[PDB]
Amino acid sequence: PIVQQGQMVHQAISPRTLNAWVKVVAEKAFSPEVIPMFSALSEGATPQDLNTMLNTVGGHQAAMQMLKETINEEAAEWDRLHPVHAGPIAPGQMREPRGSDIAGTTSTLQEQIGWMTHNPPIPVGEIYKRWIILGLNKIVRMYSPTSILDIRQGPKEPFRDYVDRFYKTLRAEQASQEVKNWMTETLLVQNANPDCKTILKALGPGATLEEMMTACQGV
Amino acid sequence: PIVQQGQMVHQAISPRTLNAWVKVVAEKAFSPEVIPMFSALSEGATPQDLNTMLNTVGGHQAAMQMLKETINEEAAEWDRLHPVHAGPIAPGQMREPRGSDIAGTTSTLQEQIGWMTHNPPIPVGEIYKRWIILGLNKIVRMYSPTSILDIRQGPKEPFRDYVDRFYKTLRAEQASQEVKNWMTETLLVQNANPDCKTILKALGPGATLEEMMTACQGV
Amino acid sequence: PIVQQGQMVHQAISPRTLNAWVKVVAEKAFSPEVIPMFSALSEGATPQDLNTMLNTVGGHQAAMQMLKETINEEAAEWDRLHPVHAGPIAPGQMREPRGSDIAGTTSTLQEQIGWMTHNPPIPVGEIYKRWIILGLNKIVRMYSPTSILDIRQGPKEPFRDYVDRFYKTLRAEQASQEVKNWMTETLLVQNANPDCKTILKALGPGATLEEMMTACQGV
Amino acid sequence: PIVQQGQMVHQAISPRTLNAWVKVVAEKAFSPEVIPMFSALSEGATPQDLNTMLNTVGGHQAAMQMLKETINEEAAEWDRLHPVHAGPIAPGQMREPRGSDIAGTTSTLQEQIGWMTHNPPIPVGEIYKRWIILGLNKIVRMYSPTSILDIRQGPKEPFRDYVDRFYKTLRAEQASQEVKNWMTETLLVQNANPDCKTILKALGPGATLEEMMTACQGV
Amino acid sequence: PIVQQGQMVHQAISPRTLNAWVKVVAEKAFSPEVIPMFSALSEGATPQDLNTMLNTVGGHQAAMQMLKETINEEAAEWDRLHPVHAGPIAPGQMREPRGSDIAGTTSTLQEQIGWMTHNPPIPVGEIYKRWIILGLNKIVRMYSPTSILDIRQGPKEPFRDYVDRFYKTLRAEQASQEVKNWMTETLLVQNANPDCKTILKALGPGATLEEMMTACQGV
Amino acid sequence: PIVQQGQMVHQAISPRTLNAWVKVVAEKAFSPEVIPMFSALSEGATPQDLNTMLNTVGGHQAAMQMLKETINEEAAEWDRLHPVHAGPIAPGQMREPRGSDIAGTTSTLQEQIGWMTHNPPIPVGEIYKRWIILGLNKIVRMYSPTSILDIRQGPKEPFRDYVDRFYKTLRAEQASQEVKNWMTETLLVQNANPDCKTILKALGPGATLEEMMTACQGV
Ligand SMILES: [Cl-]
Ligand SMILES: [Cl-]
Ligand SMILES: [Cl-]
Ligand SMILES: [Cl-]
Ligand SMILES: [Cl-]
Ligand SMILES: [Cl-]
Ligand SMILES: [Cl-]
Ligand SMILES: [Cl-]
Ligand SMILES: [Cl-]
Ligand SMILES: [Cl-]
Ligand SMILES: [Cl-]
Ligand SMILES: [Cl-]
Ligand SMILES: [Cl-]
Ligand SMILES: [Cl-]
Ligand SMILES: [Cl-]
Ligand SMILES: [Cl-]
Ligand SMILES: [Cl-]
Ligand SMILES: [Cl-]
Ligand SMILES: [Cl-]
Ligand SMILES: [Cl-]
Ligand SMILES: [Cl-]
Ligand SMILES: [Cl-]
Ligand SMILES: [Cl-]
Ligand SMILES: [Cl-]
Ligand SMILES: [Cl-]
Ligand SMILES: [Cl-]
Ligand SMILES: [Cl-]
Ligand SMILES: [Cl-]
Ligand SMILES: [Cl-]
Ligand SMILES: [Cl-]
Ligand SMILES: [Cl-]
Ligand SMILES: [Cl-]
Ligand SMILES: [Cl-]
Ligand SMILES: [Cl-]
Ligand SMILES: [Cl-]
Ligand SMILES: [Cl-]
Repeated sequence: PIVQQGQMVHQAISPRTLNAWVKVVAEKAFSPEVIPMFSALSEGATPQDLNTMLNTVGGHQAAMQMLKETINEEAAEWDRLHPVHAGPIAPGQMREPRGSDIAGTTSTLQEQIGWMTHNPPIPVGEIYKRWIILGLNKIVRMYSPTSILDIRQGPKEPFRDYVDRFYKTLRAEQASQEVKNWMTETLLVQNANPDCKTILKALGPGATLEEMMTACQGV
Repeated sequence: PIVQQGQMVHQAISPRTLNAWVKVVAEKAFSPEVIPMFSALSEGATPQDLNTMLNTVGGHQAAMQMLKETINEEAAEWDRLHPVHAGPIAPGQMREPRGSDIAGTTSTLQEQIGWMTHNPPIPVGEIYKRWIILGLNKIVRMYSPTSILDIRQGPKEPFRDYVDRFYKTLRAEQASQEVKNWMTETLLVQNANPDCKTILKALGPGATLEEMMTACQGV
Repeated sequence: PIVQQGQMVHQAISPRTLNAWVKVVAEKAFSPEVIPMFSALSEGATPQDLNTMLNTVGGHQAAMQMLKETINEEAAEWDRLHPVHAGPIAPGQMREPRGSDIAGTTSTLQEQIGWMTHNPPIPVGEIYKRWIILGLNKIVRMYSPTSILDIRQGPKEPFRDYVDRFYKTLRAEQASQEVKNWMTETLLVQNANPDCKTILKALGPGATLEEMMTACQGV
Repeated sequence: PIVQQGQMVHQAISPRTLNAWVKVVAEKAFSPEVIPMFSALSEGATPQDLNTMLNTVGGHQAAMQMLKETINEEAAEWDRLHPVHAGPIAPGQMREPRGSDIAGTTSTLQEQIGWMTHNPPIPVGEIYKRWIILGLNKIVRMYSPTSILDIRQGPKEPFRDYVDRFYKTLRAEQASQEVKNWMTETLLVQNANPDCKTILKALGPGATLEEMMTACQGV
Repeated sequence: PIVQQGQMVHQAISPRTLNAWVKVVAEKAFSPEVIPMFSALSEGATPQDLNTMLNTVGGHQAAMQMLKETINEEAAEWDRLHPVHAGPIAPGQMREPRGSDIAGTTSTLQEQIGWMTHNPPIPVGEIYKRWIILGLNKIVRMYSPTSILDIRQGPKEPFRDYVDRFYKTLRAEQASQEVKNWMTETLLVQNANPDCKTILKALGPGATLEEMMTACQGV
Repeated sequence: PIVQQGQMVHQAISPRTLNAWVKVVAEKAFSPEVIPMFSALSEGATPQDLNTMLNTVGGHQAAMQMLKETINEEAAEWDRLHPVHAGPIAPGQMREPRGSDIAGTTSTLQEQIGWMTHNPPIPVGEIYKRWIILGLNKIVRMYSPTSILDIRQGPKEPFRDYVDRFYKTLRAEQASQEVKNWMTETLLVQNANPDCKTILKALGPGATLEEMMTACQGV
């Protein structure tokens, strides 16, 4: 990656960053929290470091292939929006990146460093990471085994566990924020057990989650 | 985070900081000592690092949602107290942060660095951490299974263990310091077993905890 | 290795880089993901560091000997393409590297540093790593126990597992990218079980992997 | 903490310093060797780092409360010896610390850094650590289960084990150095078993511990 | 060791370098791969660091004594080839090292640093490491339990395992490279089982190891 | 410790140096290899760091007390050889250290840094470490359970194991180097089993250990 005196300098990906990413992939598969962890382990990463993290994953090659196809889609869109201009690269300049250059497959490390350190900067690492996180979200949604409509509180289930399952599945839903606002507004109280449901209905339409869980505590 | 020559510089969150936070969350849930540990693992953290630490938590999504609602409350209050002034941002200045900018959801990393390194500084990281610690305290209080009024010394319980339970629950109470002074002043001696209670009454109203535990040692 | 102020400086290979490489070799043998991991653990490595990583491998001496022979082939080709010019090395210059100099067996550490830090640079470390990765690919292909033509979906096998095996073996194939495009275009749908095969045929010749796996999900 | 070019600079407490302190507290309770370890893990620590180390301790809240009371005693004494002078803080100066400022509860991190880096320095971190180590010594003495007068050599106990127990308990005694000189001068030879006691009496009043243990070796 | 701005600076040997060397010695005894690992863990090491690594080895004191005798032989030879010149050391110079000075037993750390940082340099660390690696090779050869003449393929043994044993023992042989070329040229095909031996004879005298192992794959 | 631009700077003792020293003390007691490890973990250490390493040792308080007495002996001798001169310390100078100042009990950290960084330097850390290593050698010799005169080869014992035990005990002897030369010259061949003893007698008085162990290999 590249780390900030003021100047930005490049260093290799660390052994325990590699081992941490491999470990979390091997242990957690494609649970939603893997996406921030990835984004955490790839701060300021070049496309070479991102390809390094993706390639060190053994197994799950169906999901990794889907990730390849998503990356290729975003690269093709970048090529459509950024048409290349023919002409020799002048002294004191650098060529404009293509879709495959941001993906790190047709660009050297020195070119990526040059794009990322220029003023103004061309952040190929954050663009590539954006595409990767897009594909990862597609995979997390695709591998989720539950739907938010099926989360229903059991007759003896404590309210805290029901809310845990509900917002876990809701985190795996990854629909828009307004759709999630509606899901929280309707399904959570709607799909509670009769007692807790009655009490939550008695709370009112503008109750917070803290008040809702406090109301059904001893229940 | 940002680390201090004199100049403050930015670096990525470390792999063992991430793994340490994930580990302590997975092992200790929401015991009070998790709050300082968090504050320890996020020294000089940007809002991006704080969101990184919060998002890498799998499970406990009810508590994390309550934390989201608390953060949104504090952000709305910040917006109420700091009304934004319309006008183009002049060369040599930066826009004033909104509530969602301090929360890191509507501000880039460069903007957070700029606010945090300016003279005078706008410490968005410590404000956001303040809100987060507020919500975490709400969660710790909400998930505490015991009340300080129910802590009573057993007939054969050593005094040290009773004081341990008492001040553990008292730490989970998180009422004001004067209320805790009164709780220590009344309940501790009041709820001891008859023998130790008699001896502590014989000590006097101004005895220290060291003297109280010394008095009921062999007892 | 050599790490980037701007100037490139040299430091020793780290203990946990060594232990990480030894560990991944001992645990994963010659699975394809070992090649990027290697390339990850040897960023900016000198030929001395690469020889260090190769020599610390105990066992697998057949594969390591094959790697030696591949390295010698690439070195002989480098000598054929780069004939050495006789003459004394002038003050302010350095000799041009031979095949064995890039392989680190006839060149000192100071010579490798000098080649790698000169302007223009002679990247002996990346050339040697290129040869090493070539031989490693030969070994990975040679030790693969399965062929892509034998990957067939079971009558009760979920489609995701079948695609996992398919693209794992395909990753071990390491034929050209167009040949792999044809393999994906023909064998994947061709070798599915009758039900999923019928549905995929109904999808159309231009369906993505995401659409194909979505179609055979409940199936 | 603050680490030494010449200038003293501040950095956050490290994850493995935190985990090391938490681990040693969880494993060793309040054995005497915990006090140097603490002092080792808090070299150059600010009051914020010391409060961080104390607050991350879960359980043992009786001892931690006693530590709070000791710290408050030392702070009150500091306030008695250092009366505050009223007046506005002049440009180029900083206010003088109170007892609670050294304890880190009423002083910001910037104020602690300013006191610790000024010439002449006001070492609030070493003063606070001094108070903390005082309270920790009180706790170690209070939780010691044995008294030095009860350490007596068994009829078949090797002399080395007896001396081990003796100086362990003596380390837990923490009386003045002259009192410990007398304890070593009298009890050690006095409380040995009859044979070893006779031989040590035959050694003479000025024998070293090496000579004493050599004399009762084969015995 | 000493690590490279440009200037070479000295630092202490790291705890995990020590623990790594102790661990690999305790686990792998004197397998050939211990020699590169050693050379890896002692890059740029002073004679003091090398003596540190050798002295921390508990047990195997026969091999360590043999290593002492080899080091003394090489030191005596260095003294024979480099006779010392009598005379006072002039201001701006340093004495020439003896055999025991390179071995670190009669030279201080400052003298070793001075020799290693001078221009032109006297690399006492690499000379001492050269002697140490010589003795280590003698020990590895002496503790090898097998001879290359006894490696014979079993009637049901896969060819890959036979080549593994063959080149393992060959690595333990450590004869000259031409002798090893002859051993590979004769014994490998000569000592294979009848079927594989017939096929390898049918391959021809100029076949690579890759072709030889490919020929006897299904066999 | 203090680490070398050129200038020597001070930093705190590291958590894994502490944990490494505590671990090796807990696992290996007082085997000879603990002394170099100690000397390895305390390179450039101040007297405060050395006292830190000694004080963190729990248990073995008999040996630690003997170490205290040895340190006090060496300090008293230093005071006898270096009489203190009365007079005020002039501006631009520092007081000369006493025995207890080198031991770190009557000198602050700043005084130790000042002595260690002055030109010419007063290396109080290496003097204190010298005394500590002296006492540690006394303890290692005192706790050795075997004498070199009792090491005798068994009738079926391989020669390598016998030499291992012999030089282990010899390392624990710690007599002068000429006495050890005589012990190797006489006892090793003298105390071998009859067969190996006959063969070694047939070797001659000037045989190396390599030749001696080679002679009794198959025997
Ligand atoms: Cl995996
Ligand atoms: Cl370009
Ligand atoms: Cl662009
Ligand atoms: Cl963009
Ligand atoms: Cl509940
Ligand atoms: Cl569920
Ligand atoms: Cl969790
Ligand atoms: Cl702005
Ligand atoms: Cl503001
Ligand atoms: Cl503010
Ligand atoms: Cl008690
Ligand atoms: Cl309780
Ligand atoms: Cl292996
Ligand atoms: Cl040259
Ligand atoms: Cl060239
Ligand atoms: Cl090239
Ligand atoms: Cl499926
Ligand atoms: Cl398969
Ligand atoms: Cl604890
Ligand atoms: Cl002030
Ligand atoms: Cl003051
Ligand atoms: Cl003071
Ligand atoms: Cl004894
Ligand atoms: Cl006891
Ligand atoms: Cl060992
Ligand atoms: Cl000299
Ligand atoms: Cl020389
Ligand atoms: Cl030389
Ligand atoms: Cl085979
Ligand atoms: Cl074998
Ligand atoms: Cl111990
Ligand atoms: Cl002074
Ligand atoms: Cl002196
Ligand atoms: Cl001296
Ligand atoms: Cl033997
Ligand atoms: Cl023995």
